[PDB]
Amino acid sequence: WTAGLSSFAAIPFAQSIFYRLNGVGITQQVLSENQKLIANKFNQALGAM
Amino acid sequence: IAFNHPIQVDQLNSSYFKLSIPTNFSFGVTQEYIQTTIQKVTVDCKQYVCNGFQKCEQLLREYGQFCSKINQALHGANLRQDDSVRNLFASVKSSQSSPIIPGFGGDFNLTLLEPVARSAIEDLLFDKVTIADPGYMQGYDDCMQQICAQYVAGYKVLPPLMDVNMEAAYTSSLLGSIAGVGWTAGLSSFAAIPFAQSIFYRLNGVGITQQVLSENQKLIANKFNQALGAMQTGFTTTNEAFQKVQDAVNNNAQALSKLASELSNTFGAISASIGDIIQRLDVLEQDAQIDRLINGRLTTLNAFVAQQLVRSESAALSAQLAKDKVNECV
Amino acid sequence: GRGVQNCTAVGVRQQRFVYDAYQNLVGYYSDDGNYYCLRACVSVPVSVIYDKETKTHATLFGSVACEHISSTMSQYSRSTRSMLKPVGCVLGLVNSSLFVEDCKLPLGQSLCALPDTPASIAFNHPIQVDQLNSSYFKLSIPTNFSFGVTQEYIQTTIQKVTVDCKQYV
Amino acid sequence: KAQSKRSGFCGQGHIVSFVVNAPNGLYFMHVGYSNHIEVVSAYGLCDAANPTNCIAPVNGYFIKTNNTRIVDEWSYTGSSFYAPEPITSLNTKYVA
Amino acid sequence: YKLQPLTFLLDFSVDGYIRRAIDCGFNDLSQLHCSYESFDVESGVYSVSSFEAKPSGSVVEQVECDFSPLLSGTPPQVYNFKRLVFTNCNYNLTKLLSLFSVNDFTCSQISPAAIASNCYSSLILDYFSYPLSMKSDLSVSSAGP
Amino acid sequence: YKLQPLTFLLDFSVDGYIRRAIDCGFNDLSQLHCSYESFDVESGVYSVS
Repeated sequence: WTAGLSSFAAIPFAQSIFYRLNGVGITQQVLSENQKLIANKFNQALGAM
Repeated sequence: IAFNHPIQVDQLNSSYFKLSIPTNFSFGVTQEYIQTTIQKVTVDCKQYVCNGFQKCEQLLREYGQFCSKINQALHGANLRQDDSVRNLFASVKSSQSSPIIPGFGGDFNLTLLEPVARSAIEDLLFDKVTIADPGYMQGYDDCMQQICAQYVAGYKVLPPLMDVNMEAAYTSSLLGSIAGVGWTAGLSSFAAIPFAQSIFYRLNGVGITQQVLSENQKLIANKFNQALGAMQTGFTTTNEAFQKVQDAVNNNAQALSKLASELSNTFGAISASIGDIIQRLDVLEQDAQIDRLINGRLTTLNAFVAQQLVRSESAALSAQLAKDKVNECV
Repeated sequence: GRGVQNCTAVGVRQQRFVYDAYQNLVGYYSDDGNYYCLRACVSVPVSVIYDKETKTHATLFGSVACEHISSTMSQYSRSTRSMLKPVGCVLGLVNSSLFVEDCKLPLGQSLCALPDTPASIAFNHPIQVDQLNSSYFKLSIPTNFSFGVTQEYIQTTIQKVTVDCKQYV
Repeated sequence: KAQSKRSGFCGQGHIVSFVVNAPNGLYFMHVGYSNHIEVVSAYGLCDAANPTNCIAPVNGYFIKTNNTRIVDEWSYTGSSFYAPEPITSLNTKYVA
Repeated sequence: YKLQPLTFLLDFSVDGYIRRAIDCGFNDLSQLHCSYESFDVESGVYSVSSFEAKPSGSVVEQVECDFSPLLSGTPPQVYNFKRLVFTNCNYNLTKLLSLFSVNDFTCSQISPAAIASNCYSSLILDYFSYPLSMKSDLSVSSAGP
Repeated sequence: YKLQPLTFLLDFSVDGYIRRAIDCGFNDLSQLHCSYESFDVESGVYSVS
C-alpha cells in the first residue's frame, strides 16, 4: 500500500495480487485457497488477450 | 548518455522486506501554469480596412455583411471567456475563511500578506512578465507625447472584466479557506487554521509521522519557510513553469500584433497599404487596386478570427482543468 | 500622410526621412533642419451599451481622456456614427444619464472594466468564519438542507450529416 | 453513481445525483447542501485517565466532552464514541 | 427631402408593404440592428466605428531645373534614346504641355494629375525621334520591334 | 570587391550608421542568424539546406 511516497518499497507480486483482490472484491484469501487453479485461470485470460 | 538510472530496491524471498526511510522533508516545489484564459481583443471593421477613407468604404459596403459577421464572432469568443472566468471564481463562494494576520506565521517569513492589492508573490510574477496589450489613458497618452492599437485602428484591447485587486482579495480568502476546508470536520469549519498547518491532520496525511516527530517537524517548519524563500528567489526564466507563464503572455501579444502588421502594412506591393492612394488620381484606377487589397485584408482577418476561436476553446478546456485542480488539490 | 512634433536626434541626418522597421516613416527634417517626428493619426474608440428591456443606449469611450472627447466633437469627423448616439474616467469617458450611481449590485451588464451597470460597483460579500489565535475550532453548520441545484448541459455528441459532392454543385 | 463531496464536479455544493435524457446529449440533476452558524470549540481535552478527548470526524466541541453533530441538524449524536487515545499533546489537560 | 444611396433593412408584413425600416448609419443602435439583421437585438456591450482625426494644413517643402536642353537641339533616334536626370529641382510640366501639343498621353501604374500634385524623389525627362505612326511598336510592354 | 545581389542582416546604431552586418549566404550559422531576425540565436538543432 503506497499511501505516501515510495517508502513502502516492494512486496511479493503474487501476495500483492491476492491482497488487492481481497480489497477490490468479496473474494477472500480463504476463498482463494478454496478456489483451485485461480492462477491458471488468470494465465488463460492473458493467453486469450 | 542521458540515462539517469532510477533508484532500485532488492526483492526478498522472506516475508520481511527492506524499506527506504526519508531523512529530509525538502518542503516546497515550483509548479506548472494552466493558461486558463486568452487576452480578449475586438477588431473594428471599416476602420482598419480602407484606412478611414470614404471612397474605399463605399466599395467595402458590398463586403459589409461579412465584416459584421467577423465582429459578431469576436464578441462571442470574448463572451465565452467572460463566462469561463465567472465559473472559475465561483469556487471562492465557499463559506470558509480566516481573518488575515500580519503575523500569519510565528516563525514563517511568508510572502503572502499584501504590502498595503496583489500579494508579493503575484506582484513578483507580474513584475518579471511584460505585457503591452492593456493601456488606460497612459500608453495612448505616451504615444501622443512622443498603445498604437487605437492609432493603427487594426484592433482594440478589451479589459479582463475582473479587477486584479478584487481577485487578489479572493486569493487571500482562498489562503484562509485552504486550512479550514482541509480538515477532518465535514462541511465547513475554521478548525485550528494555524498558518495553513491544519494542526497534525495535514502532517499525518502527507506522511505517517509520530507525535515526537511532530515536535521535530515544527523545527523543520522553520527550515520549510527558508525553503519557500528559496522557491520565491527561483523565479528565473530557466524554470520551465515560469517560462510557460512568459510564453502564454508572449503568445497572446504576438498573435494580435503579427496579424495586425499583416492587416496594415505594405500588403501587396502594388497595393501599398491603400491601392493607388497617391499613385492614381482617377477613382476607378484606385478602386480596382483597392478591391484586390481589401479582399486580402479580409482573408487575413478571417484567419485571425479562426485562430482566436481555437485559442478561446482551448482556454475554456484549460480553465476547466484549473477549476478541477482547485476542486481537488486546493 | 496624416500624422502628428519635437523629438531626440535619430538617423544618419544625410536623409531627412527615417523609418522604424516598417513601410511607414517617422519623417523628420520636414522644414529647414529640425527633427520633426511623425505620429500615427489620433483615433478615439467608441462602444455602445444597450439594454433591450429599457431601450436605453449609452456611448462609452475606452482608454481616452475625458476632457479630450466632447459631444459632437468638431476635431473628429464622426463622434461615433453619422450622428452621436461625461462620467469620470474609471475606464474612460462614458456619456450616460446620471453619474456613477454606485450601488450594491453584483452584475448584469458585464461592463468591460467592472461596473454592474443595472456604472454601479460589484460587491464580493465574502463569507468569513472567525478563528481564535489560541487553539480552537469554529464549526459552521447549515440552518436548512436547501437540497437541489440546476445543472449545465454536457453536450455529449454532435448531429451527423453528409453531403453528396458533384450533385450539390 | 455514488455521493462524492470530494473534488466534486457536481453543482458547486454533493448528496444525490440523477441522469435525464437530452436532445443530442445528456442532462443531470445533482443535489447540494443555507446560512451557516459558527460555534466556538475547544481544541481537544486530556482526561486524567489514559483515554482523552480527541477530534476524529467533525468532533471538536468544548466543555462536557463531545457535544457535536456530524449531520447539519444539531445534536445528531449524544456523545457516544469513546475509543483509546494514541498520545497526549502539549499543554496537558488539553490536546491544545 | 434629398435622396442618397443607403443600406436599409425593410420589414415586410403579410401584405408585403414596408411598415418598418432601419437607417443602419445614423445611430449606433441602427448600425447594431443592421449587423444582426434583426429589429430587436439582445442586450449587450457592442463596439461601433471609432472616431478619426480630420486632415488639414498639408506641408510641402520647396531650384527650378531648366528644361531648355530637352526642347532644343536635334532629338536622337529611338535606339539612341536621350534623357536628362533631374534631382532636388522644381518642375513646370504645364509649360512643357503648353509648348508641345500632345498627340497621345498614357501613364502606366500612375496618373498625370497625381504626378503634378506629388513631389517625386527623382524625375527623368526623355526626348527622342521616333515615328508617330508606330505608336504600338514603342511601349513600356509590347511585342513591337 | 565585386558587388552581387545578396540578402543581408543589417543592424543600425543610435547614430543610424550600420555597425554590424551578417551574410545569410555564407556560413550555416550566419543563415540561422538571419532567421528570427536576431544577431544572437538561442542554442538549438536547426535543419540547413
